[PDB]
Amino acid sequence: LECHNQQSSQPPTTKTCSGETNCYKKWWSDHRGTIIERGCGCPKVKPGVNLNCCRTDRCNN
Repeated sequence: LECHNQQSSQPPTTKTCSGETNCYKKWWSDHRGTIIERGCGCPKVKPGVNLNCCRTDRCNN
């Protein structure tokens, strides 16, 4: 299973999930801009931050 590892508006990327079978996508706003952090797995984010987990390849794009 592949999950996007691209940050912010940066170039769309992907990475192989090891031991994981879900893709997560984190994104939030800041005084500097909207930060976006994606990767393999389904980690936990703090209050205010957005997170989306799915069981689809490059679903966390």
